[PDB]
Amino acid sequence: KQQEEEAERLRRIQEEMEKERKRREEDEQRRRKEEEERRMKLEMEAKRKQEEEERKKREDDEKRIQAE
Repeated sequence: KQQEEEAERLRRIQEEMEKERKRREEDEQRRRKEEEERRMKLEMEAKRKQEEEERKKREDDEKRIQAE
């Protein structure tokens, strides 16, 4: 048991923690990206829904053109 030996042990522990911290950061970034992608998909669906509503309105206007 020596102070120098302890320091070496302490150094290894610090390195392991850094790797874990990096992994967490990477995971967080992935989660953020995933959330962004999901939001984009939701927005895209909304746009389609809006487009569909407009199409129905346009169709209705045409029908009353001559009573088809």
